[PDB]
Amino acid sequence: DYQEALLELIERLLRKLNVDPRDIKRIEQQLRDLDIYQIALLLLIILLLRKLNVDPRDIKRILQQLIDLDIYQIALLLLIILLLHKLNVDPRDIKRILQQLIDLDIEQIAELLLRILELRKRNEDPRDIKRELQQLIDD
Repeated sequence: DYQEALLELIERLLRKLNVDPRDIKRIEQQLRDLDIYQIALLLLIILLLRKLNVDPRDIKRILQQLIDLDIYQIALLLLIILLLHKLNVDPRDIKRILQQLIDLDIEQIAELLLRILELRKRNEDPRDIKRELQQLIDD
């Protein structure tokens, strides 16, 4: 069962992040209702936040918000935060940006990702890409 295997990796990561076991149980229960694409993408986002040294309680809170999104939203968010890390955006800023993106609808997120990619292709400076993304989010 590939879903169960992926769920066990998530449970292991949450334990290594000192997430309260009571919260792990409630999270695991919610994850068991998602499809395998959502579960795998959520695993990746956890791995990325862990790589950025995001505080465990913040990872837990962010995960709980992401569990309510569909595969398309979760995937596009992963790509955005991967690009922001590549551009050396401070993890504290990536965290705050991710919290804002979660409330946006899928069309806006897809448009933002395209915009970031367009600007990268145009050789725009990392700080300019961050500032423009932050401005488009506030809009």
